[PDB]
Amino acid sequence: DSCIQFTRHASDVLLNLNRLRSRDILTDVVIVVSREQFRAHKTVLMACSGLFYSIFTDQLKCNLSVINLDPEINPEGFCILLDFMYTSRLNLREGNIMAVMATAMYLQMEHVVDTCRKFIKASE
Amino acid sequence: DSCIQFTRHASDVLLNLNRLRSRDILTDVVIVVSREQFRAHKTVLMACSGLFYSIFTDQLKCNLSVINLDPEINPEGFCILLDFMYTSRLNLREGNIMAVMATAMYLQMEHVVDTCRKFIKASE
Amino acid sequence: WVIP
Amino acid sequence: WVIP
Ligand SMILES: O=C1Cc2cc(Nc3nc(Cl)ncc3F)ccc2N1
Ligand SMILES: O=C1Cc2cc(Nc3nc(Cl)ncc3F)ccc2N1
Ligand SMILES: [Cl-]
Ligand SMILES: [Cl-]
Repeated sequence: DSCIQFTRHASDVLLNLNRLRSRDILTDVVIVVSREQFRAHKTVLMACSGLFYSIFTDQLKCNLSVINLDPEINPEGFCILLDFMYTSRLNLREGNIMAVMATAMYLQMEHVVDTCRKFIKASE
Repeated sequence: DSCIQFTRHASDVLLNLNRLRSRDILTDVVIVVSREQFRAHKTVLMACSGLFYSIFTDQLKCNLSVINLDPEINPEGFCILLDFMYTSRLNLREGNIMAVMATAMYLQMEHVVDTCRKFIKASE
Repeated sequence: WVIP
Repeated sequence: WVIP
C-alpha cells in the first residue's frame, strides 16, 4: 500500500496496556501460580504466549476467569515473564534464569527461551 | 534496573492483536458508525484513543458491548483509524485526509491529528 | 512518521 | 535483544 507508519505506535500501545494493568482496568483473568494470583488481559497473554493462545482459543476455556498453572511453575518466574509481556523488558539474573527459562518453555515464549539458552551457554 | 529488552516485542504483540481482530477472537465491543459496525478489543481502543480511554474507564459505559459514535463521523475515516490502531500504518490519501483528521480529532488521537495537519499545510 |  |  501507500501507508505512512508511526514508528513509536506499538511501543506506546504496549505502555498504555501496562498502565491499564497497573490500574486494574479491564483485566479479565486471574492466573494462579500456587499461592500467588496475577491479574491480566487475556488478549495480551495470548499475543505473547503459545500456551495462552491455545487456552483462550478453546471454546470452553475462553470463558474462564481463573486459570491455574502447573504446580511446578515458580511464581517469581511467572511474574518476570508477565512484566516482559507488558514491557518488552526481561529481568534476567543468575538467581532466576533457570526458573525463567523453565516458565518460558511451559508458556511457549520462544524468544525468551532463546535468550536464556544463550546466557546459560555463556556461563558454561 | 538491569533488564534486557527485545526490540521487536511491541510490534510482534500488536501484529498478534491484529490477527486476533481478523479472526474475531475475544473482541468485546462493536463500534457503530451510522450504518456500519466494527468489532474490536476495548483495551486496544483505550490504548490508542483518548475518547475510548474516557468511555471505557466510566463505571457505566465500561460494561456496554455496543458504542454508537456521533452521526457526523465518516465510517471510512473510522475504518482507516481502526486499522492504524492495530498496525501503526495510516492509509492517508488526498481523498480521505479531511475525514481522517476530523475522526482523529473526535477520537483524540493527537499523533494522527499532527501528521494530517502537516500534510494539509504542505498542500496549501 | 516514516515510509515503511 | 539489547541493553535498553
Ligand atoms: O513463542 C510464541 C509466542 C506466541 C504467541 C502466539 N500468539 C498468537 N499467534 C497468532 Cl498466529 N495469532 C494470534 C496470537 F495471539 C502464538 C504462539 C506463540 N509462540
Ligand atoms: O492522543 C491520545 C492517545 C491516547 C491514549 C490514551 N490511553 C491511555 N492513557 C493512559 Cl495515561 N493510560 C492508559 C491508556 F489506555 C489516553 C489519551 C490519549 N490521547
Ligand atoms: Cl517470547
Ligand atoms: Cl495517535
